[PDB]
Amino acid sequence: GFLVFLISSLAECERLPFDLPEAEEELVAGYQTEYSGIKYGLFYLVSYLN
Amino acid sequence: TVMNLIEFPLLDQTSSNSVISTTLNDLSNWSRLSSLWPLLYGTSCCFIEFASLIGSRFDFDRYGLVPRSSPRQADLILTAGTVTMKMAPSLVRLYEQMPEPKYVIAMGACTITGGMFSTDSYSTVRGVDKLIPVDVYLPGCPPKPEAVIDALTKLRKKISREIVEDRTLSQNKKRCFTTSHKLYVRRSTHTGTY
Amino acid sequence: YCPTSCLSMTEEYELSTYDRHELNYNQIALSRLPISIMGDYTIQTIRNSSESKIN
Amino acid sequence: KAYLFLFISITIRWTLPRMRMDQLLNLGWKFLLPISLGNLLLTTSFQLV
Amino acid sequence: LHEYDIFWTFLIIASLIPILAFSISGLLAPVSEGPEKLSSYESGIEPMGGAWVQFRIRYYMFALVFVVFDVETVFLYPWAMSFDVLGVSVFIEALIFVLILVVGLVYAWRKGALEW
Amino acid sequence: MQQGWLSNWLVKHEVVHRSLGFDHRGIETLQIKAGDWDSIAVILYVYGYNYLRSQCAYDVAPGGSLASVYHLTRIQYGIDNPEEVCIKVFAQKDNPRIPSVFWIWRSADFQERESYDMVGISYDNHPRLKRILMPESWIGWPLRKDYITPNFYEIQDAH
Amino acid sequence: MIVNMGPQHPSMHGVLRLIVTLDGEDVIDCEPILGYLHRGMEKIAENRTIIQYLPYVTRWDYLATMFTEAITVNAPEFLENIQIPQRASYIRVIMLELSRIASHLLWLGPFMADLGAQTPFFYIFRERELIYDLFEAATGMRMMHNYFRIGGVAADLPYGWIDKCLDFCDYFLRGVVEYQQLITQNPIFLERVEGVGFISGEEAVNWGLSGPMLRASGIQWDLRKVDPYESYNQFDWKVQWQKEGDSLARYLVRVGEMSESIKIIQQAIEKIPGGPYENLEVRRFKKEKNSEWNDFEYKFLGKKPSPNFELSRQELYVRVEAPKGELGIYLVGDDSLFPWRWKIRPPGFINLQILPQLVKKMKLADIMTILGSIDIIMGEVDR
Amino acid sequence: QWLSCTTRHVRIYAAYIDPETNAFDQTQTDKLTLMLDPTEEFVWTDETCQMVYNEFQDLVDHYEGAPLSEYTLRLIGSDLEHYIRKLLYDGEIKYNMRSRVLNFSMGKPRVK
Amino acid sequence: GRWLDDVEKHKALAIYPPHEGGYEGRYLNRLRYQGYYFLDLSARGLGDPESTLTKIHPVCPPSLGRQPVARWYFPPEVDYRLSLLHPDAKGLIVWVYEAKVSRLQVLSKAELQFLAMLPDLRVRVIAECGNWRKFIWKPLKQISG
Amino acid sequence: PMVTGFMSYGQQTIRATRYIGQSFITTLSHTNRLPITIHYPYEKSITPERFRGRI
Amino acid sequence: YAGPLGLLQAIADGTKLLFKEDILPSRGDISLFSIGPSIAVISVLLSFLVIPLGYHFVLADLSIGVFLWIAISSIAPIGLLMAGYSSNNKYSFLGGLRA
Repeated sequence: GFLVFLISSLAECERLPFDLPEAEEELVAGYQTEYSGIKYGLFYLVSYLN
Repeated sequence: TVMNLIEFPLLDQTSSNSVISTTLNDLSNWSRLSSLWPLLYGTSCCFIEFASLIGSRFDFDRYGLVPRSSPRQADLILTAGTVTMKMAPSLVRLYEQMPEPKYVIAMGACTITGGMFSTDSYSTVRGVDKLIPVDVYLPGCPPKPEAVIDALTKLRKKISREIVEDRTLSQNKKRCFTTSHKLYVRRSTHTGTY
Repeated sequence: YCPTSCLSMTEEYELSTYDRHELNYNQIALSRLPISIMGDYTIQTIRNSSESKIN
Repeated sequence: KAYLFLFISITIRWTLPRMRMDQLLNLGWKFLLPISLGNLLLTTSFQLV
Repeated sequence: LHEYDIFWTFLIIASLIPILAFSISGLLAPVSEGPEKLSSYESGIEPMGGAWVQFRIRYYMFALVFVVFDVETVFLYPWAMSFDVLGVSVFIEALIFVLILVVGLVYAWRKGALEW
Repeated sequence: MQQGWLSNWLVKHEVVHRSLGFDHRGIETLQIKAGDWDSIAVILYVYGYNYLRSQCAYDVAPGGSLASVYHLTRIQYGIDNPEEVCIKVFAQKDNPRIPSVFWIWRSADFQERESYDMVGISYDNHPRLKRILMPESWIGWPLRKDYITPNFYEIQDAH
Repeated sequence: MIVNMGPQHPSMHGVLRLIVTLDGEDVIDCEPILGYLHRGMEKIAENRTIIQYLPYVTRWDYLATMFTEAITVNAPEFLENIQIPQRASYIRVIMLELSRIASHLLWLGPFMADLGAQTPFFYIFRERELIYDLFEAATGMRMMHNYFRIGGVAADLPYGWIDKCLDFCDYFLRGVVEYQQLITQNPIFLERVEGVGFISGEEAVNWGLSGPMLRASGIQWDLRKVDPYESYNQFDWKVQWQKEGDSLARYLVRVGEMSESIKIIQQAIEKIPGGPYENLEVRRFKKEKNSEWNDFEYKFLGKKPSPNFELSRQELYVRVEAPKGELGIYLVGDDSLFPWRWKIRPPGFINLQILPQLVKKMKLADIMTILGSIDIIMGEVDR
Repeated sequence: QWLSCTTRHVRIYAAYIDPETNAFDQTQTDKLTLMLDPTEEFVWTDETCQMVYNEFQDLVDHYEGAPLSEYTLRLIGSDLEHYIRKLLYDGEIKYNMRSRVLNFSMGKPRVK
Repeated sequence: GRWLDDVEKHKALAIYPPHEGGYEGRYLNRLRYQGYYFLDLSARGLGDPESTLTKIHPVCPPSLGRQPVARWYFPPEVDYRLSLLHPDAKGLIVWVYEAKVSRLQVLSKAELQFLAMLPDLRVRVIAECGNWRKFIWKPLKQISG
Repeated sequence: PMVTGFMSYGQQTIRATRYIGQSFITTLSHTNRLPITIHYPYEKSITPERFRGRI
Repeated sequence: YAGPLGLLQAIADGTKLLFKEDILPSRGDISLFSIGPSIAVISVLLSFLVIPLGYHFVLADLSIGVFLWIAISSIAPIGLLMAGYSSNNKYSFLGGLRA
């Protein structure tokens, strides 16, 4: 059960949302392109918090 | 008998602010300069060494330079590689579509003048500042991979040279003019089919 | 191809260009006794791969 | 203990090319679901005592 | 199950948090950016126009099978809690329950539903 | 100036090419009829020809007409200096259209496309006959040594 | 229904606008927009001399960084037969077979950063660092600019250069197998790259392709044999190819070729008439008077270099192949010092002709993998 | 669509944008509006820009017979980039004079 | 005003900061509220600095490959900037950024002494040179010679 | 069938693990390696005697 | 360079992101734009309730604790879809739809 939980936890907290330091989050970015200031800050937060 | 004199300073520039209301924006701009992020762009003969700025030869990521591949997010863009007439009408869109604390600079001697593309050719643009207002011009084709970090250190002080009243010089007006046309439309030429 | 060693080389780069039109490099101040990597008191540069010893 | 898993995820970040969403759904559905049901089917009789 | 007053206080506080952050950003912000501001990131000069970009045909099946297979869990939880409390009859009952949906999943697997 | 191996094999079919002489580098040169650029293309591959070369523009003189060039070669496992065949067909500013080999062998999908804007001679047998190098906004045909190079602010003496 | 994949182009090789239809997740038809980086060299190439034109080549050529000067020196020196010694020819062979590496790295590294290999990006740069010191100490600043004059080369490469390959020269040999054991590991590496963008050999030669991307279909059309280029062929080698031609075949053929680079380098350093440069350095002081040294052999320059030289009518072509692809500079043999017309034939312009025909009925991820594996760069394309 | 020559201080917009926001970035592209140097490289008093506004009709009505292509946009921007140069070479207009980088596209002042 | 402790009185000084600049801008911020207004120079490039601070000196523009003699005869930047300055201004705060190491004319220490007189006779100039991690300042005139 | 699946479901996972754990313990010596990359900006690279800077 | 180490770098990036002139693109507005990330942040912030830290340091007994965590973990996708659709163009609509 721990194996399944651990492997699922990756994609559950958006890991990985982009596969490569150069390849984008599958379009240009992960739905946070126009989100510039505190918006992208909150998304960075929520990701780390997940 | 001076030609093209400079306008007069209209304000007397006489004011005094409290430290408890000034050090806030002071440290705010300190963070704004000490947390800058690059914006990815690179085309031609003055770009490739930018990649080496991410490895064990040059590492500008040591200062928190988070390379963002999106206009609306980042604030630092390097016009690396010699720019031509085209790819510019979409380049300036980047500068138009990012938050106001940009403070863009240049990179590549072929982007401040167009050095090795300046005998006769209908493609290259003479410098970049005739397209976008930037702050620092970087020489070299290829640009010296260390001079770019030194110029970043140089620009790192201009932001620290800002005050609380300086956060009003980015507000805009509209010289929007009411003039029409009378001509014939042209259908789209870039038809996307094979 | 210059007659007597006139055109030469150096190596620095602190070009704090705040405007294009400030680049008139005349005779002697071009010398300026430049950075002199070995002549600085905060530098100890170890040779890189192709300049250090083998292994 | 959670720091250990933080570090494990940090390491895994640089060991696998994260799949595309043509394989991710396949893995999440036809791989994890059967075993994540079977472990419960087992632990039922395991906790039967 | 004694005092969720901490829960309510945490709810109101953490719901005030986002609007507080947005308002704090708004107070010390620039009244600027009267530029174009009508187009979004990574776009071909002004690209504009387009619709009917759905591909719902594939992901809709995933959504449906998930919505159906979810109800299993909220029924298992009252059973998963009451195993030792009750006897072993609930064990057989929940086995029949889960096995029904195991058969359902087997069917959804054989006939092509979970695809590319 | 004489015929070639292609003509050596083709004269028996009583349809002869334009028998031109040697090149300058140390090889030979040939020529085909402008309006009959398809017959040569359909016979050469029957002989075994499937690779082009030297897809370039040309001009007759400063203040002259236009032209086009096509060298050709093959690919084989055991090969020893494949035959160097060259064609240089001339054409006038009026009705500047020569057939293309895009529909016989697909090695020139974009090769001729650059000449669709570069010099003032277009070509059929090629869909999407529009500018690529020069911006679509521009209309003129550059690179002619007699063409009026734009005397705008950005070329001539600007002080 | 259709969106552009971005002139910002979140990819390796710069700026590429890809306008493509989108049915939610899968695409139906894509189209490239090129011409945004017009170096216009075809214009200036007439209004210039040779030496003032010499540094111009490694400008639109900074990935290859050396495969532009081969033909750019063939026209001045190899045409009018200003006899290039075989020792300087071997030096140029060292150059060319190191540029093979300069291309292998600057593709595979970014190819690793496109396929899914997230970590080794900085690894290959750390490996490449030594080539920077080499190119710097040889002739030029960083790209070794101006290593080809007309009557030979700029100056014989210094002593701490030739005999001093040994470090990287045996480091990268044991380093290659790292990538070969990593690629077959974690088949998620392999699953996404296998069975995409497959191409056959008959179309590879019918579309005009070249390079290892074509050699990967048993074609073996490797032009490192068909030309007596500077009489290099004294050395031995091993043809690198595959039998599929697809993206995984591209990786195989571009990982199996760099092993021959250091092999040719080892052939040279001990087979060069001068051998190492410190050897020829310590040998030209005991026999300063006369010997095979400084003769038709062992001489960097044959005659005087200068911007003054006339030409006759001689329009010669060379199909000089680079590990990215072929290259050619045809030019109407003109009677004047500078010639009438210039022309270039780059691989990038002869590669994307199949690009819209490659990505057929695929997804955006498939397009990403094919465009990362195809080994394509701008700069060469526009010229 | 909105394919305009958006060069520095020369943005001949091929689409109606003279609100605070065009609400579509084009407003169906039926007016061909223009905004003058948002970076404030030059400070404007109405009278100085009045000659430019008057000659706008000379450039849009007197010498326009070609369809809506950027060819005409360069045909406009060419003389637009030199009307300002003339208006400055006779001292009627001056530079930014603000707290920006204060760049000199035409170089520093002269002594005539 | 810790800078004010060594600018109004001395009118001749050099800034010895750490080689990053991330601690010195706060100092420049305070000196906009007395009558001091910024003039950054990056001294490297000009000839004998006298004719760069007092005289009409022909600054040869970056040439365009052609056009023999063409020099726009540029003006100095002291009296004109005074003319633009209000009559309510204490001093011209100026920064000789390229004063260092650690027909042109080497801007040596004699040239800095001759740029230490315009503060006194007829600009509050401060030389620049990176130094120890602590931001220090020192009268450059005594360092000069 | 399923018996082939009941035999290969462990094989797929064992191949996955034999690759994942192998790469993990191999990159173990990389995450805690003993190389020292480029130092601070006060540690510029060495320059041999053939380059070009300020003429 | 953010002090001795990046111990201040994190909050420095936070403060920098704080101002950054939020843009609020035209198509889609405060009706759903500001509403988007609020659900995202609350879905994970509220989960901190039943998480313990040590011997008698739980914030609430809450016999339905881990159940509440599982329930709150499956509310983020709503906010992600809302945010990704709060704009109009692609690279955010499908970019959020995929996740």
